[PDB]
Amino acid sequence: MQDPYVKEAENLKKYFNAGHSDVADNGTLFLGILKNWKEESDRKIMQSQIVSFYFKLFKNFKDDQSIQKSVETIKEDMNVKFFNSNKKKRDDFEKLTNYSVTDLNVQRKAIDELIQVMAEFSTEEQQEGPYVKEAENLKKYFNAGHSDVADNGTLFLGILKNWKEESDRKIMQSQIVSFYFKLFKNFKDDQSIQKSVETIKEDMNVKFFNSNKKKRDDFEKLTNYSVTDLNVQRKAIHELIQVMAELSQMLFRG
Amino acid sequence: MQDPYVKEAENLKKYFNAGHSDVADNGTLFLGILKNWKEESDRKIMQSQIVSFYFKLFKNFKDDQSIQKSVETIKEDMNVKFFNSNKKKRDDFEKLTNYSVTDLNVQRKAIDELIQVMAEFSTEEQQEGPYVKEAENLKKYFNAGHSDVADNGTLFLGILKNWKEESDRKIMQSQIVSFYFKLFKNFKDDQSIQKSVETIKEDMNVKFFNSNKKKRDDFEKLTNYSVTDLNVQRKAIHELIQVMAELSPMLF
Repeated sequence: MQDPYVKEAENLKKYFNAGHSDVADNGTLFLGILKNWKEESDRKIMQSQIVSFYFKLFKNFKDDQSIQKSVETIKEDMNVKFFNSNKKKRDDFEKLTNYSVTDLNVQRKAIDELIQVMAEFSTEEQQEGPYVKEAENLKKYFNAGHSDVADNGTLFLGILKNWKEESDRKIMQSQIVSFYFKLFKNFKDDQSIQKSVETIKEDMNVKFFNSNKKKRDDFEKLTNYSVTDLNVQRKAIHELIQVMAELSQMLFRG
Repeated sequence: MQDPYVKEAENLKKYFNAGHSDVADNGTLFLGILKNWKEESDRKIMQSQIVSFYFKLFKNFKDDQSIQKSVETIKEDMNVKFFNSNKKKRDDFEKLTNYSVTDLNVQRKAIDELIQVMAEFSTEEQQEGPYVKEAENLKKYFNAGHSDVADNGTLFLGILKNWKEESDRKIMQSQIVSFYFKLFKNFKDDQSIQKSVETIKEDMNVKFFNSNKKKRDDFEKLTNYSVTDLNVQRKAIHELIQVMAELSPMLF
């Protein structure tokens, strides 16, 4: 498509001076990584990250009067193109991108479902073996068996059952994986559990990316871009239009 | 002092269009809250937060070529004015603002030192009673009594000792309390420990702010501003100069 979003996206570009030089340097943020992937299931893994990225960015502009309107327009158009007008999807997505990685309850509930989430990645058949031993250690280290964690509603498993198409599952999985990696990163120092973490991490890296390293790299590269870096924001605003496409006297207003 | 940075701060103000209207609305971010406080000890509590805020904000500009230089200039000058050229201080401050609230290890080590941190709080007269029972529950719930938590030195205790002046201790305490409130926020839902948290949370609110509600509100109002909001950033860049002026001074 190409009609409403393009005008607003153009306004954004000038508001942040996204067309300058400083931003036209240091390679691209998203476009490049988007090219290395043609399979649809793949692009969704990357796109899911890029969309959640922009939504985070847009949320910082929601109050700016001069640009707000353009943002709501781009935001909704994106919402339609990406989720294909499926509200139930956009909802589960947002529900995933909004869980707090810090809430002690959420952390424990995540660790609980870890093993079943680990199983659901297998687009077909992908054994038990290793990880399960470590995932079991986690489940007890955090008491993820108690009624505090095993009470009402699930974090991931439920949202995961609502989606059978692969392309779809990838969108949700992309978020669930980036979530776990962010969680594991907080345990990296804890002696009692670190080993198990690396093991779970690595095994998850294999199952989800199908041992493809270039993919796991491009994935991590996306999840590590800082949403706060002024430079990153501008270069993001820059590429917005092209990203919307393949998804089918200084700065700030004079 | 008032000469170098002022030039840079002016650059900032224009780079972000901070003298516009949209930013000159919704009151003020810092200036207002800064006026409500004249005692030095108090202003430090507020300033500690305002400075940590600006440092967080400057960090997002470090790469921007057009404005970076100005930032380093303002950053340094601010470092001088606020800590009064005392490096050991600025270091301990930054060491405090940089601890990760998420690191499972840091959380546990913090929970351990909680009680002692609670003590050294009052300017002098301190007792027990209330919180201590809950803080104890905390220490066990997180196994903060284990031998491995009291490792690699201390998070707060150590830094709290290097400082005896009140004005100073506040700068460090402001951050330590904002840290614990952030940490406690991650426990609000945990049924088994929630209650104890509210108790410790409140009692801490009392001892640090001395039951002064307007103070606690202005503190929380500072800690909660989002560093990411484009509007807030721009408003903060505007008030930069004035703000610089008033600176002189079982689970596991």
